[PDB]
Amino acid sequence: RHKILXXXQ
Amino acid sequence: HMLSDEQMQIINSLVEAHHKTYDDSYSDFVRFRPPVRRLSMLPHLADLVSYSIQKVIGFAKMIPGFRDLTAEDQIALLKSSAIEIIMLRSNQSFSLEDMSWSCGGPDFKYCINDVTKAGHTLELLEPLVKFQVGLKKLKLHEEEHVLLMAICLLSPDRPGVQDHVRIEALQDRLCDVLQAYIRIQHPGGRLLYAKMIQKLADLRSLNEEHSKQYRSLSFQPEHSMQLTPLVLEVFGSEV
Ligand SMILES: C=C1/C(=C\C=C2/CCC[C@]3(C)[C@@H]([C@H](C)CCCC(C)(C)O)CC[C@@H]23)C[C@@H](O)C[C@@H]1O
Repeated sequence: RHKILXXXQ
Repeated sequence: HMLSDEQMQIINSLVEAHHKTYDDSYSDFVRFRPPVRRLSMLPHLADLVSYSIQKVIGFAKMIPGFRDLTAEDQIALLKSSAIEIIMLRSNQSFSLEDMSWSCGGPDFKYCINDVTKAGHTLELLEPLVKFQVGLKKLKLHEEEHVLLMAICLLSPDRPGVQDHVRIEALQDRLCDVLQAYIRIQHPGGRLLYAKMIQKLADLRSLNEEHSKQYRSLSFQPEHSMQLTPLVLEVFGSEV
């Protein structure tokens, strides 16, 4: 999952 | 055989970015889950890697040109190389006298047996230590150390990258700065630059071996629950 990787604003 | 003003500015901004994202006091390590010596070291080393991924992200956004890319390309490059940047940046704590990573007191000193207690085998750890020794023996300047990390992160040949020509141009811009730095700071130059590039080839196979062992660990619930959300996002297989 890329929920956290969305702190790339 | 001389660095332009913008080549020097790239060097200045990269070393400053590293100084801001690498804390030599390791004082944040006490907030990790405690080291313990069935995978008694996995909680602490997972927190260490998860914390280091944050630092790598911070370093990446201060690389000139990186934030100008798409968010998708930024994530694709970060996911593909995060483990390599961590192995690269970990050489600063690696010591040849003890063959270990020393981040302060003996509690935060990591030998190869500690990592065996995180679910990894010698097929990864022994090449990793050999990579650390060979990297240590090159005695890189910190300017060469941070340029290599930036070059590793901006590799166009990563899966999921869309704007390839834009990433390759920024990487070549950094390789040109690194080549000029070596030529000026060192006798000769072509030999050292060649081995630094070879170290990036070594990191590719180290990544490959770690991804296999991580996939085995992450599919066992008793171990996967000891990881962190950021680790599962970054090292996972999702899109
Ligand atoms: C983090 C960093 C440091 C050491 C890196 C190490 C030491 C212990 C074992 C490590 C973490 C390797 C492990 C095989 C990685 C496996 C993690 C996992 C269990 C999720 O598969 C990779 C790098 C090795 C400390 C400091 O230099 C900051 C740096 O930033």
